Amino acid sequence: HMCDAFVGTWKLVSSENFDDYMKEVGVGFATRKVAGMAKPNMIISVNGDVITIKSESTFKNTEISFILGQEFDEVTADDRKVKSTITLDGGVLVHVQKWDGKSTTIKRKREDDKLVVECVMKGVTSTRVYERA
Ligand SMILES: CC(C)n1c(S)nnc1COc1ccccc1Cl
Repeated sequence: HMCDAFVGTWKLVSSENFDDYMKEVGVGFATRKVAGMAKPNMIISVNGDVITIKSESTFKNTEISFILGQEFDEVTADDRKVKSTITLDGGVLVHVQKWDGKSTTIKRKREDDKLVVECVMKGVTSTRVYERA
């Protein structure tokens, strides 16, 4: 019942500073422009210890499945090959991605009826708000 309040189908309803986040991550111009248009569906489910997070959009479709605390390989939507570890910290899903000596952290939390995604790369934060689909 760990992540019960995350489970469901969510749709992006607002984004702030995502272009600057993508720049900081190293995403090139054309991907930033096309990716920035996308309004993804995020679909979160849990089966036993395994959490699955799917992102479906006109840009790319991605899927990760993982066990909390256990590192895995992830190919991001912008085609980075990263090593990811996701933990729960005080009710927040904390997702760290490591690649090429770099690191970014994505936090997912429930706030009111929203699922709020905070993406941080060094000094730059983007906030992406999702509501139930
Ligand atoms: C998990 C989080 C960062 N996210 C949310 S929220 N919506 N899409 C993404 C994946 O990241 C993307 C997507 C496209 C291009 C570049 C990146 Cl870095």
